[PDB]
Amino acid sequence: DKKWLGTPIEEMRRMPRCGIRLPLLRPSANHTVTIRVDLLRAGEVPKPFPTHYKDLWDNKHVKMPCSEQNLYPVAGSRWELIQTALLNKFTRPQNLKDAILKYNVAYSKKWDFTALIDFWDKVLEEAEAQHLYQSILPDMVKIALCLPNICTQPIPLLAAAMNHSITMSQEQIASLLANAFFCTFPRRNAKMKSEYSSYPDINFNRLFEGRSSRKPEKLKTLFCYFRRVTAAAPTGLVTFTRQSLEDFPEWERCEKPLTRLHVTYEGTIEENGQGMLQVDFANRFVGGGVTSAGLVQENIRFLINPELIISRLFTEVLDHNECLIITGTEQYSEYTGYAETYRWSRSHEDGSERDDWQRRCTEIVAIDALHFRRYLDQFVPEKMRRELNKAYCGFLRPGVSSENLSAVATGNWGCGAFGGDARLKALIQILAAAAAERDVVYFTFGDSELMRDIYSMHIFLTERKLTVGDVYKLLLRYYNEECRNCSTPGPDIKLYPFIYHAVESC
Repeated sequence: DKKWLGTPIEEMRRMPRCGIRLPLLRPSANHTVTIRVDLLRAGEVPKPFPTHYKDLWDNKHVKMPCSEQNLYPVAGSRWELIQTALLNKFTRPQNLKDAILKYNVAYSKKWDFTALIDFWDKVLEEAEAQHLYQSILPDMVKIALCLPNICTQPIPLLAAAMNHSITMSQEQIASLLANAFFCTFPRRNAKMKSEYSSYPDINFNRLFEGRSSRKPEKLKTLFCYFRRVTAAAPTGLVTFTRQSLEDFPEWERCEKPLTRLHVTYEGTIEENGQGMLQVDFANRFVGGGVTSAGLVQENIRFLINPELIISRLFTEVLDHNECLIITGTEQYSEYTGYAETYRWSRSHEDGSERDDWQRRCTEIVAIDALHFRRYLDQFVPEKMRRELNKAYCGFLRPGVSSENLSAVATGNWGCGAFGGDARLKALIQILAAAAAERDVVYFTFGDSELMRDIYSMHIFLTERKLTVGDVYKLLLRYYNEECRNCSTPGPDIKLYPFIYHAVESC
């Protein structure tokens, strides 16, 4: 054999059709909106609000490159220097390197551009290089330099413990990402910062370093985006929401029953999870190595939907009780392979419907698992509860009734780069989803035996009417009986065999 098991996928809930009616979009104390809501119309470019640039340069907002406070000790205006640097014609990759370093002189002997030079000179055909330097690069300069007329409203930092949303236009995101490419964001570079030390990288300089054979594929993927958004302005909106919860379940006491499961070894979250809450297997610094050498699940998703990358501008490192929810990002590329075999394949025409706020009906949640370096570490109760609460915060929507919640589209979260056990993490996600009253659609990414094993456990537990609490207590017993007093790397028997025996024996 079977390709999928459990509840047919046609029976699972999907957006927009399962959705609450959206309230009117408006700015408020916990929702920043950077466009004119009164003028938002389908197929029209949104108008920035306010009409003229307003600057804040403080510890609660993004420091914009176009700020009059963005100065260089010669005090000269760094925005003026940026403009003079980028409005030269490029015909050779050294021209672009020298331009970026004019306003980054402190890094002129630290940043490496080898991958940019190789991409331009040694990967691209002559016609492709000419298209890059005659069309794509100068169009990117012009949208970057229009920043003060496009991003007129200060952008607040989504700082630790904030429950806050920012809704901005795709056009505004494109201007900001072109600045990131040209490495213009101030105060976001020094390795010995206090300021932004708790925020991810945003400037793209690590994309230009070294000789990995995957750098040209990352660059192709990004230039597909940049070519598209500079050739024709995108018309929709994107919302970024930080969610930080205070109250978590007492898991042992939870009387909720398990919800429905569809599990399959074919397909992916991004192709087969249309209208479902899509999980991003995050680093606590959202996007992880997307701007450097990373190229597994999250990093690939951030390349093919590049509007995700701008979350790194304003999103502080996630604490154990937090997630980031992004609604409306558009898919611009397709890919083949994975990690060391990843290739850009072609431009993607996103056919997702838009909602009443002109957002693509695509909802992604970044939740970072723990990175385990010893197998048995993950069965410690404190660490199981940490994973349960993280997944719960990712899945829960306070205020929303369960019949208006789509299924979760997820898979082997924390079980590749982060070293977790997929049979344990799958059960953890099933318990968290049950506590949030959502069904689960689980992609095992080619592993047919894991598909069979998750299905078998789920239907065993469901047919015996075990609650979330009953299951969580079984996990505590596995730790006590097989892990705590263990003094070899691996326990004597595996989680699922333990569970079947414990239940069938009683």
